[PDB]
Amino acid sequence: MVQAWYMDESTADPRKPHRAQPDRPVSLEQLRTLGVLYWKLDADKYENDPELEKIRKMRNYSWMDIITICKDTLPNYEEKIKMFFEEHLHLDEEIRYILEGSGYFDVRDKEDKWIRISMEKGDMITLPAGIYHRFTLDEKNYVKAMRLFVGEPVWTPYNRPADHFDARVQYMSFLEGTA
Ligand code: NI
Repeated sequence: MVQAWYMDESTADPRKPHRAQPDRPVSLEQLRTLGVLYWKLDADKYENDPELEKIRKMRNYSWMDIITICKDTLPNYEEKIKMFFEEHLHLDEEIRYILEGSGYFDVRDKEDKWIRISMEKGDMITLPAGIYHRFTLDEKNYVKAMRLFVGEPVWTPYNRPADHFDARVQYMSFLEGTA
């Protein structure tokens, strides 16, 4: 079962778990109220998995590639890592399917409090266009992920504040409608 939680008040060491004390876990159901959706898959089968295919056809994820984040192999690693963890939004979905390793996606809740989502091998997530979010490796310092997109990808982050965008306005309108 995928783990999410509200974060403590420490700003040091972003790769540590930062669990609030006492524990305040967050369910998949609460995540859905933020428009964040999740699927569990057999990541060993990612090259040929009818269950992944079902998701891609349903959601129109017509594009994909594979990315590996580790110090030793990713081009421009240090700057990419910094950019990932700056709070930002996109004008499209951010869909990531974890094939090896792990990481944290943090998202803002309806009161703009951080929720940390621990993503591991087999976990697939979509963060809706307009949601403020960030990503960091955890202390294992390694992740291999499939990136998916609705059509040809545009990866551009808009670092908060990015409130003027239509995608942000529509997302805010979506949040009024959920529990
Ligand atoms: Ni992003």
